[PDB]
Amino acid sequence: SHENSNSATEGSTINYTTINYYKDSYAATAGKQSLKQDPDKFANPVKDIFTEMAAPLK
Amino acid sequence: SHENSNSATEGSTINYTTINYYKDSYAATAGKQSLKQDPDKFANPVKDIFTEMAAPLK
Amino acid sequence: GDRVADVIESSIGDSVSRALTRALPAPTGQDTQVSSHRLDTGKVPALQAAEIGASSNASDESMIETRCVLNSHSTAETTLDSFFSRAGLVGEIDLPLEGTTNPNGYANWDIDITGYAQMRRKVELFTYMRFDAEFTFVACTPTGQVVPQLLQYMFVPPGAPKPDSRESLAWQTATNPSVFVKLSDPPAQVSVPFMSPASAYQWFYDGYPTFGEHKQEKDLEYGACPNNMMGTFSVRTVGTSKSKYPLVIRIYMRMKHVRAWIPRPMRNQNYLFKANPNYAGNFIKPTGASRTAITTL
Amino acid sequence: EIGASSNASDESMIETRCVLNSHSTAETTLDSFFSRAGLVGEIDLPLEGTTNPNGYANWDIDITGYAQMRRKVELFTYMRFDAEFTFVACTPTGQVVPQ
Amino acid sequence: LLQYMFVPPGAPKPDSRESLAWQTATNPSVFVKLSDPPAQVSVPFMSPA
Amino acid sequence: SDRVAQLTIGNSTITTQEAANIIVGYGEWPSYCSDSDATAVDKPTRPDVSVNRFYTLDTKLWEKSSKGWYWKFPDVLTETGVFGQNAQFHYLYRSGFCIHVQCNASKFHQGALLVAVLPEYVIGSVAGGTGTEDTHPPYKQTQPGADGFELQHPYVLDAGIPISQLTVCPHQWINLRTNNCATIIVPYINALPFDSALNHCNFGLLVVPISPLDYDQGATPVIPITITLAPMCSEFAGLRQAVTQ
Amino acid sequence: GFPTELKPGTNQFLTTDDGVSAPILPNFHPTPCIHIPGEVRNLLELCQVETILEVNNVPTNATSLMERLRFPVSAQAGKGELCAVFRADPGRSGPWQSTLLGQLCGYYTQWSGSLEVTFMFTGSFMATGKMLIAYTPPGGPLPKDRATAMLGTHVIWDFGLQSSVTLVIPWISNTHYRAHARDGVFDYYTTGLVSIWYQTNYVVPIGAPNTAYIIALAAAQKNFTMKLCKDASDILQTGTIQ
Amino acid sequence: GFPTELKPGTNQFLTTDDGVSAPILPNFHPTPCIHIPGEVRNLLELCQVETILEVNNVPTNATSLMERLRFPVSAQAGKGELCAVFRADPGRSGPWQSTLLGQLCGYYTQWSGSLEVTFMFTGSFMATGKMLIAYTPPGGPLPKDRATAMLGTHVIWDFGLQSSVTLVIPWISNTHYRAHARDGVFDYYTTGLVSIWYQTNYVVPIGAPNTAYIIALAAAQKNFTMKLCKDASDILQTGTIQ
Amino acid sequence: GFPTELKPGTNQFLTTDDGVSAPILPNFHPTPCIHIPGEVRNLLELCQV
Amino acid sequence: ATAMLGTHVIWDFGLQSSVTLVIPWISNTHYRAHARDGVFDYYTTGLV
Ligand SMILES: CCCCCCCCCCCCC/C=C/[C@H](O)[C@H](N)CO
Ligand SMILES: CCCCCCCCCCCCC/C=C/[C@H](O)[C@H](N)CO
Repeated sequence: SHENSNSATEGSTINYTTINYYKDSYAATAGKQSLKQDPDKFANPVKDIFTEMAAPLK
Repeated sequence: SHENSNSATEGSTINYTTINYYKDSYAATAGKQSLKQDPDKFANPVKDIFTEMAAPLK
Repeated sequence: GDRVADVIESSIGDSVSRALTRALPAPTGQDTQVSSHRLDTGKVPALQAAEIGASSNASDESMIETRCVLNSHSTAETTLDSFFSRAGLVGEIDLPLEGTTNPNGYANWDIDITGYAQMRRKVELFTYMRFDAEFTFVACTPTGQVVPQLLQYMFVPPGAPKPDSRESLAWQTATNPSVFVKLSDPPAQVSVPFMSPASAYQWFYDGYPTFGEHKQEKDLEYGACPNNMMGTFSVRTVGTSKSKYPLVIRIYMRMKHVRAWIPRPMRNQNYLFKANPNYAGNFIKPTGASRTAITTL
Repeated sequence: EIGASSNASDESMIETRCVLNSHSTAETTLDSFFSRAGLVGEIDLPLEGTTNPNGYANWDIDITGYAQMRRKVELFTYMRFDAEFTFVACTPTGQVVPQ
Repeated sequence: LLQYMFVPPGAPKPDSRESLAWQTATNPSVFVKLSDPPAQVSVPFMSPA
Repeated sequence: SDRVAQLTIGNSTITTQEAANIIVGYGEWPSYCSDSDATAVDKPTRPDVSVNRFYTLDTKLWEKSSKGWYWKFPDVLTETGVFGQNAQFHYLYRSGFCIHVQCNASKFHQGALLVAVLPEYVIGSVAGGTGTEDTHPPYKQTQPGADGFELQHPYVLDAGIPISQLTVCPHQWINLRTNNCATIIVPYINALPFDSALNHCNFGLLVVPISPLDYDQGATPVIPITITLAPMCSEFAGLRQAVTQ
Repeated sequence: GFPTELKPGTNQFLTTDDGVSAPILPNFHPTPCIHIPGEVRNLLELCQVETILEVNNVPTNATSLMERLRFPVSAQAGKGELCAVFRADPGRSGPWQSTLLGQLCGYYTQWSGSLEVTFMFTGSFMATGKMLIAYTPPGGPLPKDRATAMLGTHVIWDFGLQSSVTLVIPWISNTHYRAHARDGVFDYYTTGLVSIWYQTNYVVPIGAPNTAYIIALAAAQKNFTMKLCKDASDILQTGTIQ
Repeated sequence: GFPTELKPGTNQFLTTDDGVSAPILPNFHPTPCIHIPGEVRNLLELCQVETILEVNNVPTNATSLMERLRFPVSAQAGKGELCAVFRADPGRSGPWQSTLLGQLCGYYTQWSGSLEVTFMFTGSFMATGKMLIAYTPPGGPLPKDRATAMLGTHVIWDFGLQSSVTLVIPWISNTHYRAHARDGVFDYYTTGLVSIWYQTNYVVPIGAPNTAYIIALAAAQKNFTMKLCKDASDILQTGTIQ
Repeated sequence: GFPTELKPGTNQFLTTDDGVSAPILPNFHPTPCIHIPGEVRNLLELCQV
Repeated sequence: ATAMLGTHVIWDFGLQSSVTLVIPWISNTHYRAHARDGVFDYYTTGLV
């Protein structure tokens, strides 16, 4: 299975499972993404992280 | 064969043989069920089971 | 912690469901073993007690002199998937040119399989059913003729905007799944998963969906299960002008991966309303046929 | 005030039981949310008209012409994706013709 | 567009083009058009003997 | 060894000397909700002995022309004791049941009662007789309370389902010649781990005399039928102010 | 450009065909299944549950539809008179339509296996008696008297503490399966007749009812199987379900 | 000449079908991806970010659309009066439509998980007071008074150096998922009511404002999930976008 | 989306063609075969009588 | 209906002529002084 490495998500740390019949990887199916989330990178993007149970402002 | 585990009968003690061409397991064929039966669980659901040849009421 | 005996020895929290029975494989019908004449006292298989509520367990060998028969009759065809995985009519959509029902070239069909007795009697045998669905849409003119018309079938989940016209903005289907087929093409066929919020569809819901007084105006809410409202089916003729041909669309449903719970008595009266066990009070007919006398056939 | 979402959990506020949550988060992913075909452009080829009476039409590729698609795509500032375009053609009456 | 229905012995025989038996909720049915290739199905050995 | 039995739970004890064994609904004892099946996050309350006890709710008189009666669960206990108080104060509900129907007569009386438990027993209307009227049963008929309700057409169970097939559900027979009591143990039967104890009725209990009561004139003409029942492994969740209906 | 050649059978819609269909909702995971009691796995489980057999299916009026469930016995002249007869066909029109076994066998063309019928006596405790229940294999007409009826498979029922007795209808057929029998040429698959005769009498003392009723429950044995799933014989629908 | 038979479902265009399509530009390599901050991977990341909850969504005129974001508190008579109420349904029409969580849940039919609501006090530093915030599980009507409201899940909020408090709305439902609730029979999936009552009073000294405003921020916990992706309830378009 | 190209001979019905057909009755098991004497296996057996 | 809410037993007449009702020791104090009319009814045991 020697095809072109020209999909929109090439060079990523995540693995997809796709079905393709052409030499161009962007023609493949959407497949399955990895279920990795980083909620904190929006929800709690503070420099000095503070403990849940403690006082946020000290 | 890495597909989604989203069929209606996932997480069961029984094994099916299905044909599928999509990543979603609920698109697969009906396949073959296991020929397990529990007739007694309706027919004789008594607490203290009684012998066939003996007297039901003693 | 726990220091009192009534707490230490308490069975509270034991979440294991003690099951007196366990499923055993039975690929074929049970074999019949050799039996001989049996003349003994005290022990009696023939006399039973249906009083207990358990089916009599007397076998052929314990009643009459039987031979040895190796039963190889398979029990595969009586399984749930074998019994239910056969497509049958569940809904019909009419798209007339001039009419009072759907003269706008579109029609919204609330998804429900209780509209046809053939399917309803089968599905209503069990209280709870969990299954996948496979829907096939056969469209044709009232004369059975196929015409070069392009249609759009939209799945509208509960809460999604219901289209109100053939050119409504809801038809942009940017999120809803849609199927575009022509009548000349083979009937459209898609697979629908188990979408109920509950762990299984329930055909009978002995309760009300919301609190409050259930007066006359708020009386149709009895027997309606929101956990079975899987959404609306929207179909339209893809175009800005009126379609040249009248269309009637028949929707066939075929369950698969079926699981069922809580068998109930099969219906024996004519159906009257969708999602309603109402029966003709004055026209209650017996389950089976009748005969003139009990002593004659 | 800090600008971070509160991290208080259920256990730290009320007396909770032990629930093994097996609800999958697969359908909220980017591909699951976006990989559904939707209308993005419409081309009209009339016989007699003022828009395209010449039998051809040039459609500048842009997905901002329909709010259904635009509201979804506009949720993020930057998007990188492949595209799959399907062209459904029919007469204004919905009839298919040998063209 | 035609409908071919297999009616096993004992099943209700349809009496009209709009009869309720055509709902085919249990009977196997084939829906084909004359423009399509002829419908072709495989039938097992169904005799009691 | 099978005709005499004693059921004790909570602070109540029920005895019987002419029992006919015990039916466990669908071969499954009542049990608490497992942590892999629970969906609510709040810790449920398990009052135990204060609610898991035998409640004697009402007494119905069996007559030679009786049609039958049915009760809805846990409607019968929504307004009874600490169990009713908990069901009113808590949104969620989960419990099993142990239904003991008492109907005692003499050796010269005859008749047979069919005591069955039908989950999600939805009551339908007669649809105005002909069937052209889209009626719905009133609140007093869909939720009869502790008084139960007398069936109008027991052959179809007022729901278009023949009673001849009712025995597929967990059931016992009270045939006055042999036994005077029927014991059915019913686990929680629902598609949800918890449900509202007021809006939703998990199952309905049916007591229909299949063989009419008979006796020669002079014998005791009052043959009462008394329903006694005890919730098993009751749980409650979602506490708020009390709600009466 | 893989060369394929379409063979006859394309473009058709076979309702019983087991095929793959495009999933409308990708990556959709259904609601997890909690444990619900009373799961069925095979219709044979339902076919083995006793249900009331409408042996006395003479009445038709609504006010007396309830007496179709049971048939009466009473003190007799002690000459072995006939009490009730009924055919043993489960999927045939008649008494067996009231049973869940018969209703399910209405969905299957061919059935094979021995059936079981249990009669529950609902008389007074002081009333005794003996009844003969005889099953006549196919080919023999309705027995004219008890002496003729005894020649087939039969059981002697003694009233006592054990209220009910079980009559096993053995699987006696020339063919491995029986197609659904009815009037005409298809009566070739008849199962036979079951007749109930007074063995001695219905004896009752002074002060107890003179007439007692018997409740018949019908079910199938563990060797019962069904084949050739078919459409239902009855369509519970007159017009459009509004 | 490989024999194939077309099965029903051919020639159709399913919008959600995941299939392969012919690439227009062979051997085309897209522009390499540089690192861009703030990449999202799951919409649950956005559903866990606090956004302003329009609890006080009474106004409609343009000049005062801004006061829908916050609702006022002031010195009271100390009888536990009611300050504000709002339903806990995120995808239902009402206050939750102003939140990103509600906007996203508008795209999904079924949601499951506990929600979290944080109220930010914007009063003067010298103004103190206590407020009771109570969540009423489904089935109970709007509480008539604080004594009735306290019986449900509730939190006591003390004004101090920590301006805001977090009220966790626990996942309390009979079903594993909630369909989108609305007026009619679909109110069966209601989540309940959240009511804010004055615990003691709003106490303020001489020289500080007598009325203070509270800003409510709503978000979802880490067990929040969504299912059955659906079409948007609002179409932000009147005619053709010119 | 597997690319296939139909070759001449499609849509035809060849009576002697040995192909696969959709089974009308899924999971149907035919009646077991008892032993019957005089089974033929080749018409040459009849041609030698 | 009110009486069933306390400790109770269901007695079935049969071959066993008699039934035993156990009055459990339910008291706030370790002992009960002799109860009578007046202020000393504080030590009442209850009603059967
Ligand atoms: C192309 C999209 C088609 C979507 C098909 C969704 C079908 C879902 C299967 C179950 C549908 C509910 C069937 C009826 C349930 C109950 O009997 C009624 N709601 C009674 O109220
Ligand atoms: C058959 C050939 C079809 C070629 C399809 C090319 C589509 C490329 C995908 C992205 C297209 C741009 C979408 C719109 C982007 C911005 O919102 C607008 N340009 C705003 O100026």
